[PDB]
Amino acid sequence: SRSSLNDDLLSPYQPHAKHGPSHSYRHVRDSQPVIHGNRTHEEWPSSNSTWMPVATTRIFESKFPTTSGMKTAYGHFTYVNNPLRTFSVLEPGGPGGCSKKLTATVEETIKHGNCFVAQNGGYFDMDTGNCFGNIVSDGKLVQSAKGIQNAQFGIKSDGTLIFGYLSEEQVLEAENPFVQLLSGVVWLLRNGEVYINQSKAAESDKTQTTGDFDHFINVISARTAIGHDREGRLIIFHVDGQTDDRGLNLWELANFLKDQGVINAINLDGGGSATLVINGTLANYPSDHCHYNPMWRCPRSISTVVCVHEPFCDPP
Amino acid sequence: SRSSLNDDLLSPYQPHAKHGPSHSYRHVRDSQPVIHGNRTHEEWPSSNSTWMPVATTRIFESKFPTTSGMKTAYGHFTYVNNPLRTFSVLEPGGPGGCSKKLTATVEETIKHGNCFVAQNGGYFDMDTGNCFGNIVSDGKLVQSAKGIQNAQFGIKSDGTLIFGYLSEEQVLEAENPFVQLLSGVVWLLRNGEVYINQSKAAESDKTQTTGDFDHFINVISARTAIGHDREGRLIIFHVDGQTDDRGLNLWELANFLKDQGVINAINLDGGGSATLVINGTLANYPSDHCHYNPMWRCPRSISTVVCVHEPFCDPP
Ligand SMILES: *[C@@H]1O[C@H](CO[C@@H]2O[C@@H](C)[C@@H](O)[C@@H](O)[C@@H]2O)[C@@H](O[C@@H]2O[C@H](CO)[C@@H](O)[C@H](O)[C@H]2NC(C)=O)[C@H](O)[C@H]1NC(C)=O
Ligand SMILES: *[C@@H]1O[C@H](CO[C@@H]2O[C@@H](C)[C@@H](O)[C@@H](O)[C@@H]2O)[C@@H](O[C@@H]2O[C@H](CO)[C@@H](O)[C@H](O)[C@H]2NC(C)=O)[C@H](O)[C@H]1NC(C)=O
Ligand SMILES: *[C@@H]1O[C@H](CO)[C@@H](O[C@@H]2O[C@H](CO)[C@@H](O)[C@H](O)[C@H]2NC(C)=O)[C@H](O)[C@H]1NC(C)=O
Ligand SMILES: *[C@@H]1O[C@H](CO)[C@@H](O[C@@H]2O[C@H](CO)[C@@H](O)[C@H](O)[C@H]2NC(C)=O)[C@H](O)[C@H]1NC(C)=O
Ligand SMILES: *[C@@H]1O[C@H](CO)[C@@H](O)[C@H](O)[C@H]1NC(C)=O
Ligand SMILES: *[C@@H]1O[C@H](CO)[C@@H](O)[C@H](O)[C@H]1NC(C)=O
Ligand SMILES: [K+]
Ligand SMILES: [K+]
Ligand SMILES: [K+]
Ligand SMILES: [K+]
Ligand SMILES: [K+]
Ligand SMILES: [K+]
Ligand SMILES: [K+]
Ligand SMILES: [K+]
Ligand SMILES: [K+]
Ligand SMILES: [K+]
Ligand SMILES: [K+]
Ligand SMILES: [K+]
Ligand SMILES: [K+]
Ligand SMILES: [K+]
Ligand SMILES: [K+]
Ligand SMILES: [K+]
Ligand SMILES: [K+]
Ligand SMILES: [K+]
Ligand SMILES: [K+]
Ligand SMILES: [K+]
Ligand SMILES: [K+]
Ligand SMILES: [K+]
Repeated sequence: SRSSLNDDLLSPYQPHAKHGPSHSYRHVRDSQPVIHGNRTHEEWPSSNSTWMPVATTRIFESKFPTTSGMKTAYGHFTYVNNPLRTFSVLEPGGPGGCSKKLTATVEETIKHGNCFVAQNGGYFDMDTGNCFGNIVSDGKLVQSAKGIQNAQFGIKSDGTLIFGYLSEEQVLEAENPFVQLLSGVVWLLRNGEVYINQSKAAESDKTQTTGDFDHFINVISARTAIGHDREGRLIIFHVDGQTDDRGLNLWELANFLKDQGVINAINLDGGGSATLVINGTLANYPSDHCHYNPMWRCPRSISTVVCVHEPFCDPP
Repeated sequence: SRSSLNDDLLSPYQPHAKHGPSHSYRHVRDSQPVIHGNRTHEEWPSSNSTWMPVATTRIFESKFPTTSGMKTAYGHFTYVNNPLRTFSVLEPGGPGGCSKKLTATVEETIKHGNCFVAQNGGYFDMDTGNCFGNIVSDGKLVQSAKGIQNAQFGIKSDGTLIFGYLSEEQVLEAENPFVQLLSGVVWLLRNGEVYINQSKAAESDKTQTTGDFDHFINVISARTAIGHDREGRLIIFHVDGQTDDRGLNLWELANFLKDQGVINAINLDGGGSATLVINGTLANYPSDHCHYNPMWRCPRSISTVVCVHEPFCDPP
């Protein structure tokens, strides 16, 4: 059930199946900056504010300097209050989706879920539909990365925001467990600092050529990100573009989020996967072309989804 | 109740109050190309197809040639079937709005109207909120231009699409009367041909300097347009931008619609007024900045609205 032609492909690794670095979690800890010691992640309390509304979306059309003048980037910031109760990680098509290797547009996945805001989530194998990385959907472990080291984001049972690199046992921890968790590629910001260089060492093997991953970081394209600010509010970011023509690169994206006050953030699936569905209707410009017409752009059939909804078992 | 700062102002005439040319309808007929004789308008039957859905929206991110390389324009085409029964022209805030000189975002105006698709409509005085040009809202004459000559679009009682320059009596005709009618500025396409040069002669006085109006045509900015194709389907177009930075000019916009098969079309309010609300949620990038923050973009409080809705007194 392809909806788009998947022609704006921004792939970090080649081939698509060999996703993530093969080196050990030990090596991530060993090769990260000494200032961090043996902490491969960062924690922050999620906001408990019950103010209305849950999510506030803000539009931007901002200029960025290039060697050939300036460039404009269209996108949105979404600020989420009470992410413990309002933020969820959904499988494609509904519960049990990743095990069937389903791909579905964000519109299709949240069909009945009543998601105020929703964007595409983590990475996936384009040919097979296989989900990539750790996935915890509303308290239930969907799958595990078996120790593969990419940037992670999750919410704990007590409402603690987790960003960074997690070992397998940290993911499968039974005490204060993850209630929401997904995996991206590249740790954008760590404790208010740009963390691109450090992500190269952590999420790409030294045996391989520093070519395919560097292109993933330096090329401009559509991007999505998820982070947080001082107030414990979730940041669900997306910037429209077209790989090697429009958008931002992870260096620009990192500084953009940092300038706006994001402490920690990770890069989620970008390119033609970038999708923003506000209150049921698509609200951004996807970069894939439609299955049916060669000049009309369509959203992509993606994997997991990040959804913001009403609190659960609380106001009513 | 300003929602935006009205800082992306694309004004055709100066001052805003002296809207439209002062010359006579006689002069429009006299100074138009002889090939058209004494016909100052064009007619086309509206489609009677009851196929589902009523409106189909299509995204584009298209390149346009500039002297300094290429430029990209984000926007939407909306194709409307059965416009006689599904297309309406709404006053700001609801019936009786233009007489009170109300301005309201498209979201606010269609609050309960259940409009599948909706865009900003005609022009208005920014300082006073006064509506400009002829306005017929669901069969009821709201106001008249008193013979002021700008590009017009309307639907007749029998379903005939009217595009072009109308004299006052043509507007107030009691036999086969207008059921929907609004006024823009600049006739983009006339019978499948670019009609910009001809609009200069018709919609700007020769006494005035050819400076303020030429800038309105040659500057690039956000634009909205309404036209039709061979099949009698309505075209509701919009292209995001920022005056003198992003978007298209009426020359580019005319050829863009012509290349896509639009026979007749007129230019409606552009700049920061450009707004597209799909199924209740804003689906484009407005160019005005928000009243509350200096870097977030907000939609504008505009005047009339073009709404696409379900057929009236027909399926149920
Ligand atoms: C992670 O490291 C901390 C800090 O200790 C580091 O290691 C030392 C060699 C020294 O160089 C410090 O400056 C480093 O920052 C460990 O903290 C402790 O480990 C020792 C174990 O003998 C214990 O005496 C302390 O109480 C520990 N403190 C805490 C808070 O745990 C920590 O054990 C290391 N964690 C893991 C999982 O290895
Ligand atoms: C609008 O013009 C048409 C066409 O006539 C034009 O005028 C002539 C002088 C000649 O140069 C034609 O080639 C032009 O195109 C008018 O058509 C007619 O008018 C005369 C009136 O004496 C009549 O004999 C014809 O039957 C008319 N035909 C039609 C279809 O009306 C027409 O009257 C003009 N309309 C208006 C409102 O002035
Ligand atoms: C999605 O639609 C809902 C409508 O149910 C919006 O809800 C409200 O927003 C207004 C103003 O923004 C508030 O006054 C209400 O209190 C909100 N209601 C609820 C239940 O939250 C909601 O804002 C929309 N979401 C987005 C992102 O636009
Ligand atoms: C606005 O939302 C409505 C939901 O009620 C959409 O309705 C349908 O679209 C699907 C597929 O596009 C069709 O299978 C249905 O028959 C449509 N239903 C109706 C009542 O028209 C509608 O398409 C949406 N409009 C836009 C512009 O996105
Ligand atoms: C950091 O990244 C820059 C890219 O601008 C590179 O030139 C530099 O060598 C990197 N430094 C380290 C220590 O990785
Ligand atoms: C038509 O418009 C062009 C603008 O490119 C102008 O140069 C030309 O003089 C115009 N011709 C007429 C007859 O108005
Ligand atoms: K599928
Ligand atoms: K593309
Ligand atoms: K270290
Ligand atoms: K560091
Ligand atoms: K909101
Ligand atoms: K906003
Ligand atoms: K991908
Ligand atoms: K491993
Ligand atoms: K390589
Ligand atoms: K930097
Ligand atoms: K802040
Ligand atoms: K107002
Ligand atoms: K502006
Ligand atoms: K003539
Ligand atoms: K002509
Ligand atoms: K549709
Ligand atoms: K589409
Ligand atoms: K205006
Ligand atoms: K007059
Ligand atoms: K002038
Ligand atoms: K031309
Ligand atoms: K056609």
